[PDB]
Amino acid sequence: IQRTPKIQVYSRHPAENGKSNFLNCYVSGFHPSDIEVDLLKNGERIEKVEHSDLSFSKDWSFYLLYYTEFTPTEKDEYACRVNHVTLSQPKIVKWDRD
Amino acid sequence: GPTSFHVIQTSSFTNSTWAQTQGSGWLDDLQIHGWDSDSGTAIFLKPWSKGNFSDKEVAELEEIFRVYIFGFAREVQDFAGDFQMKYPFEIQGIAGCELHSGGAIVSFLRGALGGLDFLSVKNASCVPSPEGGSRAQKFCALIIQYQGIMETVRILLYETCPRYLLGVLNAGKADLQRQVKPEAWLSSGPSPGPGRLQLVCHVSGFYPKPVWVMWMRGEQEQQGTQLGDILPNANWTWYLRATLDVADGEAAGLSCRVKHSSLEGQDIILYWR
Ligand SMILES: *[C@@H]1O[C@H](CO)[C@@H](O[C@@H]2O[C@H](CO)[C@@H](O[C@@H]3O[C@H](CO)[C@@H](O)[C@H](O[C@H]4O[C@H](CO)[C@@H](O)[C@H](O)[C@@H]4O)[C@@H]3O)[C@H](O)[C@H]2NC(C)=O)[C@H](O)[C@H]1NC(C)=O
Ligand SMILES: *[C@@H]1O[C@H](CO)[C@@H](O[C@@H]2O[C@H](CO)[C@@H](O[C@@H]3O[C@H](CO)[C@@H](O)[C@H](O)[C@@H]3O)[C@H](O)[C@H]2NC(C)=O)[C@H](O)[C@H]1NC(C)=O
Ligand SMILES: *[C@@H]1O[C@H](CO)[C@@H](O)[C@H](O)[C@H]1NC(C)=O
Ligand SMILES: [Cl-]
Ligand code: NA
Ligand code: NA
Ligand code: NA
Repeated sequence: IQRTPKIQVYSRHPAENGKSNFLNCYVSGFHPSDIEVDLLKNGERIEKVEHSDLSFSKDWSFYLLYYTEFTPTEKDEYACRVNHVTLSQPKIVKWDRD
Repeated sequence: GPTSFHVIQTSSFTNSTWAQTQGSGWLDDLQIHGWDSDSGTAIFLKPWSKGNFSDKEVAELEEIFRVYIFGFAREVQDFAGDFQMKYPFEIQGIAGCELHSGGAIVSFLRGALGGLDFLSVKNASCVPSPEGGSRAQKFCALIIQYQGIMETVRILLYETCPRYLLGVLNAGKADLQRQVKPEAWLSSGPSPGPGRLQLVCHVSGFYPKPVWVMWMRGEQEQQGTQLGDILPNANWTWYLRATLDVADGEAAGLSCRVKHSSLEGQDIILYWR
């Protein structure tokens, strides 16, 4: 019995180009615990990305928060890439702007 | 939920040669202890993470956990065969105590095997979970014989934990008892269909956790509001999105209203405009 990860991307503050910000990728509901998560700037892994120690929920499924400081640009696209045993191929979830 | 302190463990048993454990301690959702596996020492993430406990008691608790983690993997490797465990498998544990309305502090301990209920503690005895099967009943009838393990668990659950919880609740009141105002902003999502639109209200930075967000036509609660999950930021604040599937023109004079305990009765109201 495995549980595939739910993957939600969001910014701490509303997107203002030139203003510093924080991009978050919350991953949850997965079992077992081994997982690979990256943030992408125009398809490229971001280097210094913090993340939380492993935790899990009432139902024993695991969750992690990955985040990084950044400053969005009109040209820049951002996403979150997650690999997990239940994923036959890496899953990407983009950060939506208006 | 009720206020709670607890430590957790995740243990991965890959082959009989290899195992790995991760541990941490938590006030509800807020982590206050890490564990350096590679050096068998605790990590205190807040200045008040020791509670009102002395450096003597903290060092004692640290040594019990270090010995337990060291010992737990070895004892599982040892008993794997007699339990007929096939590698790889994994185990999780949570133990702690929670303060309940009415003053009574209730202690708990729960273990899982492969993400499935395996055992829990009640009346200071081992209680096999129906989902744990033959192995769970075998485990509880076995562990009950090791009275030193049972003694230490009994003391930590019922003596140490209630004291430590009150101690730490008070010790960290400056961080635990504060009001942080959210910012909120509107945006347009991916349209559900044609002519249709998805109105999006973001609410970010609030503390504590409870919050209320609804899409409003004046004083009318739009019952179609879909509430996302509350999601964490790094600085002990939260994030929440409320969306509404609406036809264009139907999104005329719609507002997003945010009630939160930090706003002093002044709800944030964002008109679609
Ligand atoms: C860390 O903090 C915890 C939590 O506060 C602390 O444990 C608590 O200590 C207080 C004393 O500081 C205890 O209060 C006493 O409890 C007894 C029986 O439970 C009562 O009978 C007492 O009432 C009399 O004494 C008071 C004077 O302190 C008078 O004001 C009162 O009117 C009565 O005459 C007294 O309230 C409390 O019960 C414990 N609670 C628990 C769950 O342990 C702990 O000692 C601190 N330090 C450490 C190292 O843990
Ligand atoms: C028992 O299980 C352990 C853990 O699964 C096995 O150790 C693993 O052995 C492989 C052998 O190559 C290691 O793979 C390498 O990992 C690095 C990353 O660290 C990667 O960049 C390489 O390309 C390569 O894939 C792996 O690291 C190692 N795991 C650990 C945790 O050390 C071990 O072989 C098993 N032994 C038996 C007898 O079953
Ligand atoms: C807990 O409940 C059991 C019920 O069978 C009782 O026999 C026991 O005395 C209680 N207290 C303990 C185990 O400390
Ligand atoms: Cl959300
Ligand atoms: Na840490
Ligand atoms: Na030690
Ligand atoms: Na953040």
